[PDB]
Amino acid sequence: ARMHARKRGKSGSKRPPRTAPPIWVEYTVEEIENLVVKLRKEGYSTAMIGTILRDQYGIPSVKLFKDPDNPNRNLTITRILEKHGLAPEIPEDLMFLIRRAVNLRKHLEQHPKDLHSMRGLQLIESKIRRLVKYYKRKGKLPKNWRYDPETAKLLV
Amino acid sequence: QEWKEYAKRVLDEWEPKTKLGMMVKEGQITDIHEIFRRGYQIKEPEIIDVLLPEVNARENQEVLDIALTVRMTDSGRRVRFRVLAAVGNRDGYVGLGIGHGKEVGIAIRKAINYAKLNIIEIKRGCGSWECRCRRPHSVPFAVEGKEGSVRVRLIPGPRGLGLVIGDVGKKILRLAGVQDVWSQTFGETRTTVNFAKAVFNALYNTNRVAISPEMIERYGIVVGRA
Amino acid sequence: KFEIPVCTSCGREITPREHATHFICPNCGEAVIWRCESCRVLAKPYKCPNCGWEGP
Amino acid sequence: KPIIPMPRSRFLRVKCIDCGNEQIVFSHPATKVRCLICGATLVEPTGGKGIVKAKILEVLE
Amino acid sequence: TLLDPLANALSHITNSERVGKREVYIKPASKLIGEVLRVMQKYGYIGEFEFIDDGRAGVYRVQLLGRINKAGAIKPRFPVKVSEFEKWEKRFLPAFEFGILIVSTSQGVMSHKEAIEKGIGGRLIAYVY
Amino acid sequence: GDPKRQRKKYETPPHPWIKERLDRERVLMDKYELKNKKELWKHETQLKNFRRRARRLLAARGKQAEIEREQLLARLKRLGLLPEDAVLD
Amino acid sequence: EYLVPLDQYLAAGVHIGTQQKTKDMKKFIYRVRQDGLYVLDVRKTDERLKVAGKFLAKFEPQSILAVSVRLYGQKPVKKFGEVTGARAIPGRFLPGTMTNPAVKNFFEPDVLIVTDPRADHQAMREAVEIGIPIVALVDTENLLSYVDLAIPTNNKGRKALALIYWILAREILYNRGEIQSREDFKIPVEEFEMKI
RNA sequence: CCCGGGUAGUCCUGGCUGUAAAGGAUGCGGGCUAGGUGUCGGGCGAGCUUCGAGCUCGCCCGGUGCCGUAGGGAAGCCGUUAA
RNA sequence: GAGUGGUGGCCACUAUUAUUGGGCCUAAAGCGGCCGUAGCCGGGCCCGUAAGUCCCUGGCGAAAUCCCACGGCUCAACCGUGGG
Ligand SMILES: [Zn+2]
Ligand SMILES: [Zn+2]
Ligand SMILES: [Zn+2]
Ligand SMILES: [Zn+2]
Repeated sequence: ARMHARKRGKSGSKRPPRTAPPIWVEYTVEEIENLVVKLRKEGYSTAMIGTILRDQYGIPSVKLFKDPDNPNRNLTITRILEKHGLAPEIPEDLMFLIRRAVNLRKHLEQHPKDLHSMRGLQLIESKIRRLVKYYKRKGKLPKNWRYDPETAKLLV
Repeated sequence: QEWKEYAKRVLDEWEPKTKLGMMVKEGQITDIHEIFRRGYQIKEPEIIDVLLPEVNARENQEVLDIALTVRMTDSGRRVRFRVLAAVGNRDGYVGLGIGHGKEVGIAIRKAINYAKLNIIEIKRGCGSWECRCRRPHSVPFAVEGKEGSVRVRLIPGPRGLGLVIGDVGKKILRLAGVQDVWSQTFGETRTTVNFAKAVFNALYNTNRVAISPEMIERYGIVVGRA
Repeated sequence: KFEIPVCTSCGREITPREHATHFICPNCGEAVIWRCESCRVLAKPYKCPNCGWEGP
Repeated sequence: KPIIPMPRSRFLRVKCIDCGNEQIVFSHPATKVRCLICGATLVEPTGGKGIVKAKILEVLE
Repeated sequence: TLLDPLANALSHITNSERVGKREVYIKPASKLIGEVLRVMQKYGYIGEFEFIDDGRAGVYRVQLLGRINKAGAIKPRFPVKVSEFEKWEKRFLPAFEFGILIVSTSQGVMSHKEAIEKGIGGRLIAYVY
Repeated sequence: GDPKRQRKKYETPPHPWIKERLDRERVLMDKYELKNKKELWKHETQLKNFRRRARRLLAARGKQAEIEREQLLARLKRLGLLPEDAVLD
Repeated sequence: EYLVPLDQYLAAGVHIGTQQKTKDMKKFIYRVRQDGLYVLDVRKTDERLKVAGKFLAKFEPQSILAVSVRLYGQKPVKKFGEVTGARAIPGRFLPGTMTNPAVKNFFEPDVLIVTDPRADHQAMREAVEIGIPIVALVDTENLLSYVDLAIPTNNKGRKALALIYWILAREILYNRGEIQSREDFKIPVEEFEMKI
């Protein structure tokens, strides 16, 4: 079920079982890498880059292509971005959660009586703390990193 | 051969009314094992009299419970007798029944008739760790049976061990032919009707357990008569 | 030792006093199909070992 | 229910009306698909399957 | 959330057997489940089974022969020595050598009878009968 | 702890008044001319100890188990309760 | 489409079911019309009619029983019984007929036929208790529970019931051999139909 | 208890109190176990349409009711929204 | 039966302490509801270590007590010699 609402929505993606890219893919690995870097320069997130590639360029997914520089792993948008030195400084989902938490706090400062929005903010902050703990364990950010409502504005 | 001649007399001066009765009378059925597992209905005690004539013996007939029940009327109290009884041969075949009457004798008669109608067939053997023999002195394996609130689990026991169960279950198993067993009962055992029916269901459930061909040899499984 | 009927659909044994049934196959006429109480209630299809014809 | 879930959306090989370019596009787009040459709209996103405004040559698996 | 796929599989097998299903599907697939199914097939409690790839952990298709009375995982996975099998047999089985206690040992998973024959112990991971 | 206390070698019936047991024991006492019920209970306890030993040894594996099985059979044969060709069954 | 022409089947309206449906009848369902009504399969109906006729030919006629409480099904059952020699009980089925030996009309058939399970719930329960095979004329809304031989048909229409029973009687007679060929059947279909 | 008046309160701003038959008298996450029939949201296919974000039928997902099979329960009853 | 009764205490009875192995709609029992710290429980595959786990093998865990066979007090209780 959902993390907080405890509902059982099942909408999602159902990809076919595949191990190699489909033949009808027009572009090659290098061309799709260039397209990914071009979209990142345009200023899209990883998810939006993948969606654009799937919709406009007819690329079902970059994960189907084997990584030329590492036979032991498949390609990935984040891996391509870090190869070209454009990966996020901090995780994108955490960034989005922090951004909307800051916006919610700004709204609550003007509307102190919005207790339901306050509860939503509390849930958002719990999710942020969960992500911070996970990334601390995996070493994706400094061990002393802590989420501060005051300091989060600078990150935003 | 008193029971044999009793069966002959019944078969002579009995007029079948049902399909199974006609089968028995004409002779299409000769052994009691044929009337089970076929879906036939047993509604004539003469069938059981002919096929298991020994169930009419007093030693083979057991009256378990006698209770007085009361109905209230503007006049007063209307008393009735409920008799729970069990019959069967001490080899494979046992039956349990309930009867109601204005008199204890009528209740006993009706209960015996219904027990004969409800007679069933069981499986016996030995599946205990401390016996490992190949005789039909106990239940082949552990079984369970519940009626109402009473749950009874019967477990195999070593040869020569008495029936470690309540009096009602002990009498039922003795009539069924089982001689050695261990028991575990939960719920209100003082409810004689429910306790007896739970023991009966546990004995019946021996036929609901899937077994392999070698298990028959291993546990000395015997169906019905031995 | 007498043989004990076995259900045709599930393959389980048939207890002495269950609402089981048996009948000649309605397609060939030589095979005997047994249906146990549970299979009959659940309306589970049976397939004749001889014909291969399937039905309830 | 299904043992192996299978997508109910296909990839469409399509002809652009304005310029005639070949393209391969998704049948359930979350954006507004545009021709890479003339920048003309090809598919309209909606709650589900989009509305195709360009000729459909082929329906790939 | 999902905790023990093996327990899920065994519970599903028992549930579907009680209603007489001829075929079952086990999801997700794991090598422990595969080995347990192999042991069950060896002992004749199930029919043919196969592994299906679906881009995920995988699936198992299993045929039921209407022979299982009850199958279930054992938890916690109690460690057991060679000389400490009678108590577990009494706990989990109706009669001696009636069912099979699936045990994971240092030489793979196998029936408790096979473990006794080989003179080794392990952990009790399931039981079937 | 506590030191050793010499325990009784016979057991008392779980219920002092049961019709079946009372009749059976009365028949046995009248037939064999025993002075008191504790003699009969002592003999019953001897029997029960023998059966318990047999049951424990049946489901036992080991060299000591085999030695105990052989010793039990030999002791029973010497007492004369079993034929020379008897087995643990 | 061998026993009778598909045109005759459609005219009798044996392929018209009911607004409801059932997973048990999913296989027999042909399609659903745009008004929501489900249509059965004439080919499956024909095959099942042949199978039922062959199966019933093996039983001694006086041991076959037919039951129908529906007014539009009473007459076809009576005609089928009086033709094949099988016993027929149109209208109410007095409880205890099969289970109570003290009933005046006590009888223990070897095979039972029900025009409709839901209507003949009492007869089906008695048959289940007695332990004999059951053949049921099942519609789309019916349940195949406790049914040993199902005939997919419109068990409510007068014409459909009359045609089904006529075909069944002809099939039983042909299989039993009382008639050399199907063409030897002289009784008209119209008699099976109920008067209006 | 019925009738005529009536203060606190019921209302707004800032705080405290943390109590209810706050009861689905049923804690929460996961897998499995016949069906039928209404209604809400979304999606898909088909037929109408006054072309309406309109109407009718079927299917998938998620909610919300009723009846009900195996099974459960002392029973009342629960039964894929399990007890 | 040379014992047999009365009173207090412990165990079984008691699945009325429930790991084996109890219950929480209406009988005692689900926090009024949520988020979260420690703890407990944790998706699939590949490789490495042997901490846990299993097997084998040395040094131990006194004697008496406990079980078995034999021998000595008449058998026994009791002791002695071997095995556990
Ligand atoms: Zn034995
Ligand atoms: Zn069956
Ligand atoms: Zn056949
Ligand atoms: Zn273009």
